[PDB]
Amino acid sequence: AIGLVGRKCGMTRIFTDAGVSVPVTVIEVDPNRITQIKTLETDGYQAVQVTTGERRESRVTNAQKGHFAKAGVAAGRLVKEFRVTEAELEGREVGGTIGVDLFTVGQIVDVTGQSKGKGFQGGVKRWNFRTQDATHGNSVSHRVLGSTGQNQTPGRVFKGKKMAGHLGDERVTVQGLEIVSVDTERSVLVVKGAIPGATGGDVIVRPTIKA
Amino acid sequence: SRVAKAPVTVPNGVTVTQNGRQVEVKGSKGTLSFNLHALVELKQEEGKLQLAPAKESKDAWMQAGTARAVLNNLVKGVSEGFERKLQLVGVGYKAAVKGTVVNLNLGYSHPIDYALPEGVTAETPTATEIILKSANKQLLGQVAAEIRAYRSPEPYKGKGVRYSDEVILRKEAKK
Amino acid sequence: MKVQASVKKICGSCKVIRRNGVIRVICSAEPRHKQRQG
Amino acid sequence: MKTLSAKPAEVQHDWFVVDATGKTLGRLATEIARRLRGKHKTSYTPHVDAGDYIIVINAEQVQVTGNKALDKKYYRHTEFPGGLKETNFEKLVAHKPEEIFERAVKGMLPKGPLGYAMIKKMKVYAGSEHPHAAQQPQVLDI
RNA sequence: UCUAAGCGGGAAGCCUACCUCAAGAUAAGAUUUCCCUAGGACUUUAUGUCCUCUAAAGAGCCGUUCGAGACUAGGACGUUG
RNA sequence: CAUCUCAUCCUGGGGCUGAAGCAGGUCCCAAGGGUAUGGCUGUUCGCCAUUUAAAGAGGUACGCGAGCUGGGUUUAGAACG
RNA sequence: AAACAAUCCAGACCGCCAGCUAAGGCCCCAAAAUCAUAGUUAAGUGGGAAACGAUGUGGGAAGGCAAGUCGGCCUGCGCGGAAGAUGUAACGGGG
Ligand SMILES: [Mg+2]
Ligand SMILES: [Mg+2]
Ligand SMILES: [Mg+2]
Ligand SMILES: [Mg+2]
Ligand SMILES: [Mg+2]
Ligand SMILES: [Mg+2]
Ligand SMILES: [Mg+2]
Ligand SMILES: [Mg+2]
Ligand SMILES: [Mg+2]
Ligand SMILES: [Mg+2]
Ligand SMILES: [Mg+2]
Ligand SMILES: [Mg+2]
Ligand SMILES: [Mg+2]
Ligand SMILES: [Zn+2]
Repeated sequence: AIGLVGRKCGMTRIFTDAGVSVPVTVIEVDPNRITQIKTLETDGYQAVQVTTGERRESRVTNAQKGHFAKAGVAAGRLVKEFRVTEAELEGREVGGTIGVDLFTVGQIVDVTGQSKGKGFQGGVKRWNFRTQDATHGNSVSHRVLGSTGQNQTPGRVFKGKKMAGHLGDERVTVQGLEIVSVDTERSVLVVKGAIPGATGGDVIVRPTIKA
Repeated sequence: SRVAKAPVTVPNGVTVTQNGRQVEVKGSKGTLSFNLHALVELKQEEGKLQLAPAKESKDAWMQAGTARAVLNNLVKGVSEGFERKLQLVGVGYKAAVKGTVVNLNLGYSHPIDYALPEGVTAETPTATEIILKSANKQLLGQVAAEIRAYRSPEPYKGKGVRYSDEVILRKEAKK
Repeated sequence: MKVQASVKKICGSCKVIRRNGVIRVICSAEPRHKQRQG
Repeated sequence: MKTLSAKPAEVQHDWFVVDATGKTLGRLATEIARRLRGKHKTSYTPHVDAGDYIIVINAEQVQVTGNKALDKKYYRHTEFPGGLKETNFEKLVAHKPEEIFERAVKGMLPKGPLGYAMIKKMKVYAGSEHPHAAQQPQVLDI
């Protein structure tokens, strides 16, 4: 599955001719540049490595400078690989460019991003735990965990127990979203619904794995 | 052990070779094979196969008695094949072989089709009758069971797909 | 099928079988005699 | 006079390759472990690794008797509340033949740092080819 | 006679398949690219020591901060902004 | 807030039926997921009302008070038989 | 004897990098037979359990009927009957 790397630009709506409003997310795609092609003979697997964006040359190390200059491309802000096959590795070469026209209107996709971070959170937010009595004699136990085990059989807390801790800030993939518009002159994709993360964060769009 | 200790009559054209633990037959209908268990000897005269036990134990007689019975069928078939005939009972059920793939209509919401293997062939005299013909007796029985398993015969009106020489239990449903 | 500890013939058309270390009874006259020792 | 211990600096490990095609598993494992520990050498010292290197090839052609190919179970526990995992001998031999020798031989060795250091000298490969052609292994007919 | 030899069908169950983590997997894997090429003595004679010369690729301290955050860690930028 | 077993309540796969169909009875395989809200009483239970595909049976110090409660029981007051 | 006051062998005056045995053992963990001879078992039985069921398989003393076949007793070793709760978990393990 070959796809695109873009930036989440915001969330909008599109009215249709029948009057239905469609909630949409806008994704900006600066056209991706192929920096490397990994094949079975030198790597063990087939993949296309891609860069997008721009970086100032005082923040590009000498190693990354040599890697970017081995191809023709300019240094972007990130590098990412896509697992492919041949008949998908057909005409792809270093110094090539993948644009928004890889997709079409009415296609189903998966979009992966990095969700927003909520910090250190408790059981009520992290695991939908229920709260205890507010005023019927309850002392200091409202959003606390309650019981965490049993009694001397087994004499320990089990692994994978649901407790308080860090929430958010992970890699999350949303499947089954539809392409609503492919604007070629502004280089933008618009998809239907919500996608993980904040505005301005890096997202990856690729054809759906279920089909 | 009466089945072993007896020879099979090999007619002309039929050909048998034993390069290894394999025995293959060649006649007019086709060419077959049979791997042999490691406790059986074979000694043909010219048209007379001889299956004997090695070391003459309880297990070896039992192995030879089937080593005989299956190659007797191999040679019985490569010259004169085998024929099975199934009947469909019940209005609407009908089968007609589209070329090499059999199309059956058996009271369903979708039309059934069966893709035959390479060995067996199948023809169609009328709607409510199928005939399968082959040189491999095992594969022919397998194909017959596989087609029968679609609408196996029921005991209240006898409808379904049956073997011709098959006895069907029958009941009535009063109260 | 009747799953029992004591399986045995019932009529003259009952045959006693041994499949996979299980003793069974099969009857070609009436299928309500099928037995499996278990 | 007294009984001397073998010096680790004077120990000389040798290299051997053993073919596993058509062989009972445990009756091979006992020989492998005896060579890995060094019991066949007159300088054997229970606190010194005076053993030899072994290469096993064709690890997916090893045999079991009876009905064990279908009936011998290998177990694992992930240490989560219900994480017991089960597999066969025959599923594990066509998919990971190195682990069968790993388990069979490591169960027949001591259990401590020197036992961990002895199992390192066993090298198991599924096919007919190994990469250690520079070490010049001998054909050990076990 | 479904089994002894041989060949099959068969479940929300099992293994895959979908998402996330994962080489401290001490067996610590792979690929692309980048950096370092001076002199003298010297004896416990070997990845031996001592004195001048050198200080790279890079990382961090510090600062402006963040849709990242308990402290950390992580992301961006520091005048050619 | 749980975790396990299977002697399985629902859903899945079957044999027999005094199995026409729909729906049942009984037995076998199956532990992946799921498996009500109220009135009364301190109740566990139980009865009733209205739902549900279903409202399983059990082990875990009759799981769980250095996690909460304190209505019952089982201190000191007072009264009835 | 896995671990195991009360079981089995055996009653410790001190020292030895000497030797023979007991109960129990001799494929590896772990010292000593991958020892020799003749059989049985296919169930991992061995390595947990009854009434009862059954052409499993080895041995023995007899019968009926005419290429043998029939079914009856006495026996060695096995099969089913056999479901539980943290994790394989009813050989210490590997095997
Ligand atoms: Mg935040
Ligand atoms: Mg208080
Ligand atoms: Mg409060
Ligand atoms: Mg403990
Ligand atoms: Mg059950
Ligand atoms: Mg109630
Ligand atoms: Mg009220
Ligand atoms: Mg309690
Ligand atoms: Mg009270
Ligand atoms: Mg009082
Ligand atoms: Mg002891
Ligand atoms: Mg020894
Ligand atoms: Mg021997
Ligand atoms: Zn009967």
